[PDB]
Amino acid sequence: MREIVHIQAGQCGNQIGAKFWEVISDEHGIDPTGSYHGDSDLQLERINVYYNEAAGNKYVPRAILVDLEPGTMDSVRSGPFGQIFRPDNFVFGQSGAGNNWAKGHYTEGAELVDSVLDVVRKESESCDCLQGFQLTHSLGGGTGSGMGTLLISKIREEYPDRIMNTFSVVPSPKVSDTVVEPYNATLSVHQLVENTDETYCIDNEALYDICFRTLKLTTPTYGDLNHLVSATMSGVTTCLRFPGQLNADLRKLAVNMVPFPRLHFFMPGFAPLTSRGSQQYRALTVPELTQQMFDAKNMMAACDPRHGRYLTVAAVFRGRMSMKEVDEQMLNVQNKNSSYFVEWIPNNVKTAVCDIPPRGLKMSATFIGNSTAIQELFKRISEQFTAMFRRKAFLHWYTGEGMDEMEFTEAESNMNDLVSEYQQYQDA
Amino acid sequence: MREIVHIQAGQCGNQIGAKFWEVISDEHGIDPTGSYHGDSDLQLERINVYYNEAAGNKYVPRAILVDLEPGTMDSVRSGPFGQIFRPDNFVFGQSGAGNNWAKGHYTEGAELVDSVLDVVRKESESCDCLQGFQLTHSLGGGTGSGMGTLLISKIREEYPDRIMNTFSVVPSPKVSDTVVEPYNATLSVHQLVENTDETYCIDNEALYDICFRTLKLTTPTYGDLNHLVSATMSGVTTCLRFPGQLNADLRKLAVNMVPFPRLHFFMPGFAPLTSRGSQQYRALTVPELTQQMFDAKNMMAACDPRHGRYLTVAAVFRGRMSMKEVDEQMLNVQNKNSSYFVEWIPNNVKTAVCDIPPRGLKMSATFIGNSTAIQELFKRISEQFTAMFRRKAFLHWYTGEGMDEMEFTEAESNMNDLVSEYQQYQDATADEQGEFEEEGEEDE
Amino acid sequence: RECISIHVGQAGVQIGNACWELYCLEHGIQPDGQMPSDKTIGGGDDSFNTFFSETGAGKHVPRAVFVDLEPTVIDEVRTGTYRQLFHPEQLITGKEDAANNYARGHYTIGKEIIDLVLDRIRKLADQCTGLQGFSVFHSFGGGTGSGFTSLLMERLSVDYGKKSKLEFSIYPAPQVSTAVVEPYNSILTTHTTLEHSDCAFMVDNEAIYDICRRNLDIERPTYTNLNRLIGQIVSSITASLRFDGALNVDLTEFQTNLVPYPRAHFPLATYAPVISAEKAYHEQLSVAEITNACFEPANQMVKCDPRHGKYMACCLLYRGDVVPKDVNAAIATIKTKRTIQFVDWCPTGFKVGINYEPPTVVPGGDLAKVQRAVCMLSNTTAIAEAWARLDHKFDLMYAKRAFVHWYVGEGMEEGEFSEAREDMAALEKDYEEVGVDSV
Amino acid sequence: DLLKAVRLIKFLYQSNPPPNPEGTRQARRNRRRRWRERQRQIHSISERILSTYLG
Amino acid sequence: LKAVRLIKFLYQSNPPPNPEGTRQARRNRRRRWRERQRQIHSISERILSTY
Amino acid sequence: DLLKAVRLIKFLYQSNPPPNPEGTRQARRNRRRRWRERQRQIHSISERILSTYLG
Amino acid sequence: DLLKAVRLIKFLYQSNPPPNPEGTRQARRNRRRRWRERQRQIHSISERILSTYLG
Repeated sequence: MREIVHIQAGQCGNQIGAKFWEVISDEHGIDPTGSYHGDSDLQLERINVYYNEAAGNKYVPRAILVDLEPGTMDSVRSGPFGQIFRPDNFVFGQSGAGNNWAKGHYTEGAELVDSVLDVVRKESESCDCLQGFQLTHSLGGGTGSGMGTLLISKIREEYPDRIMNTFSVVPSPKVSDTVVEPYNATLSVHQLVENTDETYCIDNEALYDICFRTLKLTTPTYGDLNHLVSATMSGVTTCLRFPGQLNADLRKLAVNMVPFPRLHFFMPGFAPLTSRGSQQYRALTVPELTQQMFDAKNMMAACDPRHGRYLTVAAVFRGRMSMKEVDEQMLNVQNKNSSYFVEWIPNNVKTAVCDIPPRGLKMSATFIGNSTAIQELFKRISEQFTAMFRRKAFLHWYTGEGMDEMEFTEAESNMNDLVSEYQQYQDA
Repeated sequence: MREIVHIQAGQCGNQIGAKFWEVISDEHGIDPTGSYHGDSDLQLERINVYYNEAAGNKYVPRAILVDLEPGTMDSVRSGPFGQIFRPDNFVFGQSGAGNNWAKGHYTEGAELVDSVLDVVRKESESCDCLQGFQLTHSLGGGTGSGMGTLLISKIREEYPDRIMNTFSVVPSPKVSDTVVEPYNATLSVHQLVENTDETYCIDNEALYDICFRTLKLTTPTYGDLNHLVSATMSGVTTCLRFPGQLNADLRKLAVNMVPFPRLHFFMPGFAPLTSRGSQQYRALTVPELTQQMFDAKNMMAACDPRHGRYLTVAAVFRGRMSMKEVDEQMLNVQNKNSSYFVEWIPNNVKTAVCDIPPRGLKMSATFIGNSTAIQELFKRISEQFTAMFRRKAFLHWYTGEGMDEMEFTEAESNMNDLVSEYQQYQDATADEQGEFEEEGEEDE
Repeated sequence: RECISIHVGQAGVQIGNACWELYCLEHGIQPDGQMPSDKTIGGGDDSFNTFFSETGAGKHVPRAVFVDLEPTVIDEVRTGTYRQLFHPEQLITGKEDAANNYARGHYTIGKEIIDLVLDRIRKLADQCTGLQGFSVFHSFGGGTGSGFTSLLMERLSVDYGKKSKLEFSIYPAPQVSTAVVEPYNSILTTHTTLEHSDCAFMVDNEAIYDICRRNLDIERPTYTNLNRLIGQIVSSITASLRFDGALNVDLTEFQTNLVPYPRAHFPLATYAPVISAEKAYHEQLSVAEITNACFEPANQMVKCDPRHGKYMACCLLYRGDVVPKDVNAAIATIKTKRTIQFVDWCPTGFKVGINYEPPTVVPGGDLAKVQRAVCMLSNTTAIAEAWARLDHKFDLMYAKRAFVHWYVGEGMEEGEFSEAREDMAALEKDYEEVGVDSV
Repeated sequence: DLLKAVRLIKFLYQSNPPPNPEGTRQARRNRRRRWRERQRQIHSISERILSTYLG
Repeated sequence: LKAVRLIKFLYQSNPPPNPEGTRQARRNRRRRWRERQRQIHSISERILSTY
Repeated sequence: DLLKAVRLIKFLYQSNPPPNPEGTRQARRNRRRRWRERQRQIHSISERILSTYLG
Repeated sequence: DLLKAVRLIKFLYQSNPPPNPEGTRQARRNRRRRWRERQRQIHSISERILSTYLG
């Protein structure tokens, strides 16, 4: 009736996916044994959306995952639910990553992505029907950007009438193993802006900025970082995986949120900023704990309350609270802003109060929405590009395999078009 | 009223034929003393299928175990049921086995297999009603495969218009340490495509793989693995072994299993995972009996339910329970995956239930079912035949008495023309939605 | 006195099965099949209990059509309070729906399902010959919505000659809505399905919101309340056909009484003597307040000022049930002294209609026992602003060319949107040219 | 004048493969999708060559 | 030849009418434009589709 | 083709005006885009004459 | 007009060989990278320059 696949990638996308399904099975508890731990027996359809049929009421994901560094996945296979996966995900080798964008983009990945497309093709039809693709994809490594871009391309020529869910980690000046990542960014979203349906500007140095400064956490590690981002995107996709009365479907989300179908970079924030470490243990009521919904300095993107131009919002609650206070809070935060009074955006009243039982909390407060601060994120990406490229530095690492300069030139033409269009929107 | 009698051809065939006739006779009990052992006289014709009456109410086979190296026939024949035969059999000569296909097929004709046609002319004449005869054909070496295909080629002229039971044994290259496997086996199955009626290609390779990698057996000898294949073939032969509500002759089932009579390659499994070796005595009741029916573990092939387009499945349930829940679970397995949806002969299942137990575990089952993941098996054998053919590899003694390049070229061309037609039938979905008339009628 | 209704969209099927459950509960059509008042199984066909057909050996079924591309809606209907006596052979649904838009369900993916439901319509059209229009349930963006209707109204007006019909357009409410592009599908639906129509009336969910939260003092905006209220209103509308009384005139008589023009086409359904468990307890019912409370702004489906709202017609519907004596007393107590602002150069004859044989009130709902009905089907020429506000928002959002790219590659062109704007501007400016009072 | 242009559009008709009974049920849907996409572009080109040449 | 002469002859047989009146018939005039251009293109593609 | 292959080249050469403007977002960004759509059809028939010179 | 154009078709679209599936993955990868640069540099710049040749 409604099925979503499980394709992952990268060396960081795979581990954030491991944490993702760990924390979204935290409220499900689906055992890997076969004792049939039912979360809710009326939710056979809403376990079948993600955990698909393999036996009699044994529901497992469409578990296929690929990378050339097997140590990370062999480490995360010994997790809480790290063994409830089909013996078909193990499609890989030992060629190495090396933070090489060309080998994931052009040379090494072209001999291995055929097996991945074959297994997703032979796994897609083994259900009622196909509805959605999803991917936890990263840019911190080298291979992941290239093979994710080529996989999105191949699913464009192979499955055009299907949505794909593309998580995308933005580069970071604060945590970085190698620094070539401006080149890993300027020719990754060069075609991703016209290849996929919806994307995410989950940042990394704004994310570390809110992890360090505005939370005062003594854990600058990938552990609590993955905990926070997995909780945030779990609160995001809880709406899509639990359709109570609202939280419209896949193309329906693309219908009401995407004008000018390149401007599909919505920024997922989260209100209470609960974190393993310093914790606040009161029942989160609506107004004074959903007051962290509108503040632009409290999300996974570098923004500004006055230097910001929103044109869509979304809020999917989880507690059994009322909606009058939600509506008056929305009225205040939507009538307060002078720059928000533009000729566009007549109606974005989509807000959910669905009774979904959470993992450690009892409610939630999620933000999903576009802005023009993604333009200044791409502006600092562009200034890193000018720091790295204006003397053609470090291009000998990558030009030997299959690349040249004119792909970068058309990428910069697309960046100039994006900057010009978003500046036109800012002064419209 | 009905007979199917015993004959053997294969180095790894005599042992498995003896043990298979033991395990189909282990619950019936015909003794070689000279007196009858009646405990259940509702299997009179059922034991007459394999053990024919030649004395005063004594039912004996026509077992002709023929070996060119008769040491195995000298050793293993003195069993409990291994001496109750008509003694004019086991015609043998010691000209040699040598693991060679060419000299076994070519020069050893008038030495032994002419006496084999004479003795099966006599022993199929002095009985009641023939419907063929049984043989556990083995590709362990060359001489056994050559004599098996010689017997098939001679019985397509002895009694041409008659369905006759033909088997095969897929060898185990992990265990069979011969330096050249794929010549005799591939050219033999090439001949057997256009020379037979049915092939139950039971194996020793994937069963070795599952007993060494899943069953955790430290002693993978031919004995307990022969017990495994004997239980599997017992579950196969339950259609003719037990008198049910239909008492289905295998003459009907040979026409039943073929959609088109060229292609007759599928192998069974054993769904409830019998415990030869690692042992258990639990009663395999219905939901654990059916839960392991669609598995990618037990089936004796390269397991791939994803690469599965099955044509006709049948599981004999001699466990004493009704078939309503069995048919409901059958519908659940039928519709829960889209790989099985092919929609030719839309009632392509069978549920045959008897009440005669095979062994002390009273309620259990097995798996027989049409096999479509055999394309990778055929490729895995054929391309490593062509691996050692390109450089005229291993013509040390496969330069036979009569050798041509046309025979090998036509062998590989018809191998290509069966694997390509098989992959054309595994594709080209010409019944589900692949026509032009599902989307209206006019789309230019 | 026979008609077969079709329903498309998720909310369309919701109001359809709610209203049919109310019908079967108020005629005594039990889930046992038969009605226990007489000895005919399944239902009946005598004069006004005529929503059935002799399908089996006297077996009668509540003939209706429930269609939506999303497949789970008919499953959650079929496990409702009227479980197994819906039709096991015409509940036709697709596999994947259009998912909250217009173009895909109309042009591309519905093009192989339009002929299937057309064949079903033909098979039910080979049945009993009673025909007095249609009853089409749809919305603007609920389920498939506009995608089926925009094609099937043209198909009905070309294939089935020039036969009359009637449709139900659920006017949306952005405070409880689920989309943003509702101006686009609203303007497209309004240029397509209204010019190929015979009768229609638009019901606003925001009007239900106003009469619930602002006039009844209840605190639950759920679609179950909307379904029950629509069941009550459409049951009161259909009760003229459903029960025979003094002026038991047909729906054909109503549609040949109401509509003046192809463009001047829509009424203002005036029924707000609002009731629940609160506003039905120990009150007194009279024929003055329920009739004096009609022209006021906070009683209307579409918002209009009473002096600025000009009644081309002032048709009325009564559930009666006591006497026609008090109705023909209120024709002088209320209706005769009506010098209210009217339309120039048109007759000023007020119409009343009483239909006896009470439809039973909703069981297990919220409202207590109530008697009267003031379903005054007037019309208003000043509802041009009620779509001119949507045209203004569509102008302020359409110059930005938002959501155009989802509506380009499915067959249409920008000329279609320009034509839709032209059609609604033509309708509005025709109302301020000759609809609003002129010389 | 455009009698070769209608042969060009008949070659666009001739760029149509068969609907492939030897074609996976996911794949000839893709053939149909690239078909309808290319005749969307062909209809745009057709109203181009209709409107432009009339002047 | 005669086919393209027919098609352009029908193209020039659809003139733009004069704008006059209180904007009643103009919408029917636009509808006549768009429809009749659609079936002249249909006749064009049918004629060049047989050939 | 092979002499009519340049006849579609003179068809593109014949009826391609300068992009004279008509309103914003139009006639220099989308009529230019339908001209590039014509060019991508030309590219497609170039990779399809790649395979007719094969035969 | 036709000279450089049609003779450039007659050379360049006659200069595309099928790949070699025989051989190990290294030489196949080299032939694949030469293929995916060869057809891109045959279609892109050549139909760019036949696009902007003189119109």
